[PDB]
Amino acid sequence: TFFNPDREGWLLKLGGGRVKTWKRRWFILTDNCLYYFEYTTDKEPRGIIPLENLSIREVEDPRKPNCFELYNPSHKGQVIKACKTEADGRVVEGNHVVYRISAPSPEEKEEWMKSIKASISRDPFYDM
Repeated sequence: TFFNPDREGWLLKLGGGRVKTWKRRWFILTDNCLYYFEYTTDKEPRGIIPLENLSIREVEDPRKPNCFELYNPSHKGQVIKACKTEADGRVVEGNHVVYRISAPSPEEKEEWMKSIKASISRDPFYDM
């Protein structure tokens, strides 16, 4: 799956739960999904966030620079389809309405946003 990726790189991801903490993950954009790994050479992704139907927007954050958000525009407060692993082996659906992401630089933010937008638009099943 991870052959011929559209982009890879480090991003920070804000965790979707009650306290919410930032975690540094290695992301791979491929097959119109964002896969993320704890460490770059990990065999198994920690999660997958399919991009189909999603949109992207810039946001400003109090603590993290170079941020954007993925969200589902079709319905407000709609949960984003996604899946992750837990250390005990559970494979669970995500519970995010938004994914806030911080890129390592303004340049990388622009590159990631452009790559994500292009991937969403190339999907032949986009907006259906």
